[PDB]
Amino acid sequence: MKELIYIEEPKILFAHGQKCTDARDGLALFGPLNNLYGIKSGVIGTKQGLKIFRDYLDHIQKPIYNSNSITRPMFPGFEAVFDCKWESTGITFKEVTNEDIGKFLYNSSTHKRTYDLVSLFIDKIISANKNEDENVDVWFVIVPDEIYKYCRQFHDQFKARLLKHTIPTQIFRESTLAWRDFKNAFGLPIRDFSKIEGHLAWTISTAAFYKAGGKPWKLSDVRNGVCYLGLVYKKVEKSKNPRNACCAAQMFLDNGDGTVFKGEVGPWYNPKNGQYHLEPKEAKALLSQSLQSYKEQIGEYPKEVFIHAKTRFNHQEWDAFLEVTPKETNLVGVTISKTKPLKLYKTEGDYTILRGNAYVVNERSAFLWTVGYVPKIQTALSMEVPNPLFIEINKGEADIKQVLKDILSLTKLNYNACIFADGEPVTLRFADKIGEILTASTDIKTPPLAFKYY
RNA sequence: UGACGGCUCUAAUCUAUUA
DNA sequence: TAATAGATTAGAGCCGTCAAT
Repeated sequence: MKELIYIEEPKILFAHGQKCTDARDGLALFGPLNNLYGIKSGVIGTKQGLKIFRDYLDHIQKPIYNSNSITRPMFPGFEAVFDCKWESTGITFKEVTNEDIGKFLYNSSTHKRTYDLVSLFIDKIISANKNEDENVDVWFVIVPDEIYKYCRQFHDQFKARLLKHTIPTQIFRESTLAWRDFKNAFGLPIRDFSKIEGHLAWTISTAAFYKAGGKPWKLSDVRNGVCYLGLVYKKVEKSKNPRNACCAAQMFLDNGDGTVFKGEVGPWYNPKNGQYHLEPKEAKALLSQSLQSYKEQIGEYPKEVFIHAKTRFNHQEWDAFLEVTPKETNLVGVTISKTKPLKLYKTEGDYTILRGNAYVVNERSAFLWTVGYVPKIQTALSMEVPNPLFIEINKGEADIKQVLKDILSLTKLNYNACIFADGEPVTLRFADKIGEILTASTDIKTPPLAFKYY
């Protein structure tokens, strides 16, 4: 019989310094940190798509209710939550006819049709950006449920191509905004959101508010002078080789004041297939870039660098890392994995193990429960029994207690969603996202480096 | 491309041995 | 220059998310 420890739930700081635990309740109670005066929407799509976006924008001005107000809080309305304006008066329609889509979708090759479709969309968007006097804050691409159905490659190539211009954008489908009318031939909706309409409104509003330059919440208590790196490896499929290792990183310092979260990127390439390791030159380049990007914004080098990863580091890349690291900087390499098939069971009956319990195997290895039961919403984050994260300190010296605490803290800032907390640290998740986007088109110089473009 | 969770399925690499 | 094999990694496609069957 072994023992479990408990890690206290982290706090996210809302407006006028009001700590809370749930992002939705903190927003519905206090509001986002900074105020946008309003959101100007540029909608590109068919006429039906324009009508769908219009009626959804008119719908989410009014309050939206979930089936149970405890498991999922109800949505008060966009202006109430965010003290902004995101309404149908600011729509700047750029029509795309259906015949133009048909001229491209009905070819043979999948690469050609996807390329032509992305070309039409991005060319219209770029023409609107360059030579129109409007100031569109976020572009909204309403794609019918006939484009993304047979284009898989649409989204990643889209975002990769629009990178040189830095235009925030957001993709929607009419099934997402008009699930009610997009039933099947049987007469039953395929995407039933009747009991979770408020949750969908929360997610959409949060994503759109962040893509327009608003910061909804931030970490409450994280010590200063410590930086975090999330390194992920992807496969460059369109290269000559079947696989080619691509390292993309997401950096997370706290700030001089608060909530800096950028992503130290510019993909580092390892040509040897299957070897998810960084050559000494690329390792030195990555660490130097991250250190400089911390330094010129803060002023002094970080006192602790926590290089998270889903892979174990070997010796060569590690000594490469310490080659470019200053003496005063503590450097730690943590490995987070979901491989271990451990599954605890609450013997008392219906519900699962409370989220936040750990199992310290030793000094340099522990299990953590990021997914579990949450008393505040009176329901677990998963349906089946949750899986733990095997957090093992691959390299360096660090307190496993503090490592688990920080890994549980970094699971809160998933700005792309409005959920209680993420099941993985957000550095790894966002590094994965921007690495997936940056490898779609292999010709980019100095990518934008800000998450609203990915 | 609303966002996650959980699933299965498909691969490749390293360490070893047996040529 | 081929086989099994533990351990370590990635990529891909899919269903559920209420209450009650």
